Amino acid sequence: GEFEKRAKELIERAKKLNTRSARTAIVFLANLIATYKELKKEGNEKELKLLQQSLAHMQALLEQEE
Amino acid sequence: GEFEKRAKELIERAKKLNTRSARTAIVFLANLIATYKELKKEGNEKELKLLQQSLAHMQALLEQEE
Ligand code: NA
Repeated sequence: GEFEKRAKELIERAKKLNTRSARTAIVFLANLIATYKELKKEGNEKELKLLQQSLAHMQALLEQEE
Repeated sequence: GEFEKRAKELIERAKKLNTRSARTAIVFLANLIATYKELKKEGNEKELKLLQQSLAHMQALLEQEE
């Protein structure tokens, strides 16, 4: 999975805070996975990098939270 | 609006990318507005700050694209 696996690890990790904000991050990260799978089929590497960056920003918001 | 108008500023710039990844940022930006308005009515202010931070990461992710 690579991108998906780190996002799902963030989905799990965030799922244990059970708040409103976090249920907004979970929905978003789920959408990043779905968008990532399509952009990989499309071969759009600039946007794949863009989403990888978004994944590393969400990790630094949900690392400080927990 | 404080949070909302800047989120709308990020929505505006994301729409001028006309990319698949930007429609995920816009969708997510609308969800942040709705979630922000919600807990703002509760006075749950620790989470409003967290959403403010997520908006400022979104602001620094969309800045490379243009
Ligand atoms: Na979203």
